[PDB]
Amino acid sequence: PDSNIYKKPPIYKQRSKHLIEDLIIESSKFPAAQPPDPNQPAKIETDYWPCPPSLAVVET
Amino acid sequence: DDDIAALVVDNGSGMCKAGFAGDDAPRAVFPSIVGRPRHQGVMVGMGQKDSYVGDEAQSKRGILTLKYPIEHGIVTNWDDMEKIWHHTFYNELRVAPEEHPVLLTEAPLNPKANREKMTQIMFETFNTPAMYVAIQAVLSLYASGRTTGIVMDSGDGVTHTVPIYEGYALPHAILRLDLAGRDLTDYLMKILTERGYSFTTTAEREIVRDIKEKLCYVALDFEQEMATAASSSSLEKSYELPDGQVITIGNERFRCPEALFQPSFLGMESCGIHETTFNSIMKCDVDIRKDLYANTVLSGGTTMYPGIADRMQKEITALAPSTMKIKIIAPPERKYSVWIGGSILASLSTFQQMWISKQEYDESGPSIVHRKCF
Amino acid sequence: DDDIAALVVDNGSGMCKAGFAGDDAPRAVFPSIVGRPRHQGVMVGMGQKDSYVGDEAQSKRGILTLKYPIEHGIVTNWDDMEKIWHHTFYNELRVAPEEHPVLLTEAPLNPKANREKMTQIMFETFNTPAMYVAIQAVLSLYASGRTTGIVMDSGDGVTHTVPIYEGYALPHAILRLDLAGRDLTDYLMKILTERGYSFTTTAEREIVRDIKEKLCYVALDFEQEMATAASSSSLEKSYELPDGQVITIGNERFRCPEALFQPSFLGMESCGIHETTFNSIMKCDVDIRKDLYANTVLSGGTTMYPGIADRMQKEITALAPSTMKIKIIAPPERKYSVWIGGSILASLSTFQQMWISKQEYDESGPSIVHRKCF
Amino acid sequence: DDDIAALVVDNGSGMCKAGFAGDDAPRAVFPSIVGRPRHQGVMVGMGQKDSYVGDEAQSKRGILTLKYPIEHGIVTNWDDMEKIWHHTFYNELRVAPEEHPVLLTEAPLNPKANREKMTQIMFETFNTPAMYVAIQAVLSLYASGRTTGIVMDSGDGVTHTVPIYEGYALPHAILRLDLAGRDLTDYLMKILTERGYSFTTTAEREIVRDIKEKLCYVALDFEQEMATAASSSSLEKSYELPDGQVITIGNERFRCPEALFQPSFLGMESCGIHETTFNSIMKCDVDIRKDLYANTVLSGGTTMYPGIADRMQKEITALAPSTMKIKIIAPPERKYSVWIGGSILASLSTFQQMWISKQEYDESGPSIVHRKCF
Amino acid sequence: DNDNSSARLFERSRIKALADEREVVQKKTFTKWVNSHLARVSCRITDLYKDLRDGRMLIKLLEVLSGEMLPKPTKGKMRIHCLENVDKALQFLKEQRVHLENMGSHDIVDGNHRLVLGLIWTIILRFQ
Ligand SMILES: Nc1ncnc2c1ncn2[C@@H]1O[C@H](COP(=O)(O)OP(=O)(O)O)[C@@H](O)[C@H]1O
Ligand SMILES: Nc1ncnc2c1ncn2[C@@H]1O[C@H](COP(=O)(O)OP(=O)(O)O)[C@@H](O)[C@H]1O
Ligand SMILES: Nc1ncnc2c1ncn2[C@@H]1O[C@H](COP(=O)(O)OP(=O)(O)O)[C@@H](O)[C@H]1O
Repeated sequence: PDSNIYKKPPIYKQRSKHLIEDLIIESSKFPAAQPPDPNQPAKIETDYWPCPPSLAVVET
Repeated sequence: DDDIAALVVDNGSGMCKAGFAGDDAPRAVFPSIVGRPRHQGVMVGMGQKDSYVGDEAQSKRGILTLKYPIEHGIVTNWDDMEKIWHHTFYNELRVAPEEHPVLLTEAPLNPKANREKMTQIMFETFNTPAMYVAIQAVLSLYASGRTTGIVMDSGDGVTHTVPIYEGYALPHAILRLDLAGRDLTDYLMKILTERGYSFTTTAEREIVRDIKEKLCYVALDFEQEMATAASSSSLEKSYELPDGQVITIGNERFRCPEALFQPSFLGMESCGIHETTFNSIMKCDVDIRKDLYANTVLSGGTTMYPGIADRMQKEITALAPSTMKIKIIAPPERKYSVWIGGSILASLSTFQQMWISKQEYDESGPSIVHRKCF
Repeated sequence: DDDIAALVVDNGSGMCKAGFAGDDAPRAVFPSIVGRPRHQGVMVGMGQKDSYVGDEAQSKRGILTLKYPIEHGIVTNWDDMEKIWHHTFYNELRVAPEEHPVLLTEAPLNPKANREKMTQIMFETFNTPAMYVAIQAVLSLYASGRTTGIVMDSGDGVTHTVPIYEGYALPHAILRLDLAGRDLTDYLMKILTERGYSFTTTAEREIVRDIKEKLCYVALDFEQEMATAASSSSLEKSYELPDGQVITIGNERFRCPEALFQPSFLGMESCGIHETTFNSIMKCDVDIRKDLYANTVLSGGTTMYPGIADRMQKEITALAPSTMKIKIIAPPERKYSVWIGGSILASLSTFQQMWISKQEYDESGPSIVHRKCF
Repeated sequence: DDDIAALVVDNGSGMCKAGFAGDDAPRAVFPSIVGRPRHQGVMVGMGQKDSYVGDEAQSKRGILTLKYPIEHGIVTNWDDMEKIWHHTFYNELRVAPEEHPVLLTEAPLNPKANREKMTQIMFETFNTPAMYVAIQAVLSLYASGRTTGIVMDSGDGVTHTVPIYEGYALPHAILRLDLAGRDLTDYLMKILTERGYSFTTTAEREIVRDIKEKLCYVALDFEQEMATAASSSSLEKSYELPDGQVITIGNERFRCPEALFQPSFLGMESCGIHETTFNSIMKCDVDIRKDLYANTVLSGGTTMYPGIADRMQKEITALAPSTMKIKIIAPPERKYSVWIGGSILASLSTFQQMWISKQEYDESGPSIVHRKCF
Repeated sequence: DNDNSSARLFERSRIKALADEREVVQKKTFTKWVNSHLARVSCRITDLYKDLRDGRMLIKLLEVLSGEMLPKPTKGKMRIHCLENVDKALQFLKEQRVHLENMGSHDIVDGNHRLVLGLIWTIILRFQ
């Protein structure tokens, strides 16, 4: 009854190889196949997101 | 793991779409077809490919027997489905399935073994850390940005109406109709024989599908449109075959989609999509019916015939009481909405506890999906 | 003391009213219901709300089941009553319960455990410095402003008659009848069936209550009104359901409140309200009856039907001797009268002596309430 | 007796039964369904039929759309009812209606326009000399042979409980629930989709009804039965469809009738049949509850599932006080029991004074029935 | 109908007027109290009902009052992300064993005046 969902780690988090091939394996995990731009907003912040926003943003 | 982004795989009878969570558009969209050769091979040394998946089967339609692994939303053949998923993961996206969670979609009313087989295949063959199965109707409501409304989703395989009020879903009001786009394709291929054009194999079925996509619309008034078409030749168009032959579609343009509204053309005695939506609304409670009238949502590729929204609004307004206000909401990108809201579902913080873990699957067998997933 | 004003809370079966002492009108008026969801919850990220209480329980009544904590003036469920009191104190008035004393109202003839549990709850949990419990029909006489008279209070839970002469109340002449607007709503829901309308769920009961509050009246002559309703259609009225449907109540309008005067429509063996008031008058002594004839006071929300006063006066005049003068005093503000009386009782300088201190409760347990109060 | 024997007609939602007065068994029993052709008409030279009525419509379900004139105990379509009555009088019993009085049955709580229309039809069109209208529960108590008891009658369209003590009925304690066999058939159709069997058209409704009648039972303990069914393959039955396919029902057998005791499976918030019977008993007086407890009578086709009596006794005994015993008297004849009671009511000499004469109908009109019956 | 009209007059004039005056005064005072604590960071709210919808400012206020690190808000501008952001603050209040009754995320997002005022009052009673 008294716990916080967000403070807990995600459930799927719970469970030799060449270094360059490991680097190419964990470079492919990003959606753009490269580390994200630091000072760039994500896709949700951008206004070219096709889905309509909340009503208060429309009034603003 | 903030770095790990889940893959959203919108899985339908006609097309398969795939992408990453938090993206506005899927990365890879391709038809879900499997083809095998049907003619003798006399040139040695050309190769040894015996199965064509995706656009490679669509390009070489001449020498293949195209067939669909998914029929009416049910995976009839599972080997071809494994083929499609392998081609999706390795060749279209170039990702390792063992590093990411996978989000999958299905129709509301299904045989119960379909979910168990899907979960078992995704956990054993691909070694995914986690997976989840969602219903395609809820994801359209996620994409529309509203918490309340009725979702009418008609794709290539199945049509279904699901009402949700204030984030709460009524299961007894969910309606499923097996009328879909392949039945419209078969009806078009049947009625095209009146003008002398015969299409009989699978490649010509793809040709008829292209004709239906390019040259079709829904008439606001059926009898007036029929009288206009009989009066003159203003409602005529020309299409060029890959043979270079030119055919004139003529009267049939508004006759193929009309089978959605009058299923008696196809021999089925079921009600139309407008009557199904009205029945699903009227099965709900009295107090919430106005909000469901104000927030009707259209989804799926099959609902992109021109003028379907006006006809739907007119028919529902005729059925509904006069004092109520009727609105039909049809986004211009609705074909991908089932995918898009799904990505939103993978982007939420509270959804990270809703994944079916590999450890939970190992503990509870394949039947964990019934008690974990809606 | 001067700036500190004790809170006045009128707590009937139907609706709860609350405000400050010295005020002419209560600040917060809201129905006393506690609703809980019943359907599926499928949208992830909307948040969890276990219980809905008060006015915003009414707004989302489509997806909720509604329960009344108070039945026939008796608190059957105490947890929901704590929910209602917390919502009153914090969300509605935004006052700390430690700052001000609390004045409560109740029915005359009630079980002792109700009073004991009320005292225990208002001292142990909300931690109030002082508290008093009074009778509603006594406060109605305070609102009227006269020393002597007979009060007939009819709310949603119970009806009761008390006589008071010169500030002295007769306990043996107090009469209690379990016939209120709750049973009238049930009777209206039963008699609406024969016209083809069916209301069964707890959400539709509020619609039936609204229909009763909008389109009901008391006929001065029952048989003549029935003959008029049979002869012509001028008595018919139309009501609009929330889904846009239109119903015609017609003959039922004067038949639902008529069960107050003839309980045999409900199968009850008890007498009517006019006979109950007359019997309560004749249970008193001979000398005061004349004064009790001249100051009959109506109160409660059930007595808001049009034409109730004329019918009551006619019935009492028929029962009483002809040489006496019979008048019925019904202010337009008779729904809130009890609360007004409470404020008038709460602001008196003398009544500051009669508060039940917390130290007295700590000494005497919850049994202190019977020695004080009434 | 020198009097022409009256016809007794039981007119329920599912089946129609008809026979002569004083006979132990009805002569004609047939479903109350009116079918119509839907396909294209070829092969000129064979006779055409406007519509198919009753058992013949069951013989040719493939080429017809099948419809019910009675829905939820209310005659929605009156032309189909006139056709069914004509087929009853002239084809099944092959008697002249103008020579025989007619006894009809109906539900307890229903619109008065139904009674007025049945009286108008049976006097104006069929030209019967006399008629009477009765409540099915009273006839069930007549057939049981006891004067005192509570009757729970559940047909194909409606369920109702009526307590009668020594020939006196309590109108305030009569309860009506709109939960019958057709809702169970729809629920069975919905839950058969999990195993992969699809039944959509009106012709498959009768097949699903046959599956429900042949392979369903009420479990004594629901959770233990679910655990036993999930544990092994001890409980599966095979049914052969009219196309030759064989289906296996398994788990669903005790899940379809369980919705009778838990209506929340269907999304309704109403109580079960055991709680309805207990509440109907509790609405009666204190003195007659002991006699009503020991004289519970079951009637109707929907109470024909195996194990319904033991389960009902267990559920009622749990709610009832421990000091008394509960008897569930379920005759093996309950499906026809109502009609049997009607025959007894048509055999009494004192009942000959209660017939509604044709001269009385000419004198007063169709509204005489409310003054004459019940 | 005349006495019915008089009763509607009474409960349209006095019950509305007293409640509206009290809630206006409470709104101004709560706005000043929130602005005093929110001025430590570079944050300021003009309207209590409108600026508290998005749920970010509630998180900032709870972070200032409590003194530890709440989870960062969901990166979005939709209604669902708004509900998530309000639910985070409500769950953090559920940590501190502060008792909230009839409080949901959608009630704050839609902008019900009485429940927002009650939430602010409950926060004031706790953290003073
Ligand atoms: N632009 C269009 N106009 C008309 N019909 C279309 C159009 N695009 C696709 N369709 C129809 O929709 C079907 C594809 O539906 P789709 O959205 O792929 O279903 P799912 O994704 O559920 O498999 C095709 O069979 C085609 O007939
Ligand atoms: N305007 C009205 N006209 C007729 N009846 C009314 C009206 N308003 C309320 N009632 C009846 O009074 C009941 C509410 O009474 P109420 O004053 O709340 O009693 P209490 O406050 O003692 O619980 C309602 O259930 C309804 O039956
Ligand atoms: N042997 C049986 N076992 C289970 N259910 C039955 C059986 N016989 C009939 N039923 C159910 O009872 C219904 C018939 O009820 P019936 O007595 O004909 O109602 P009514 O006569 O009031 O219309 C059918 O719809 C069927 O589902």
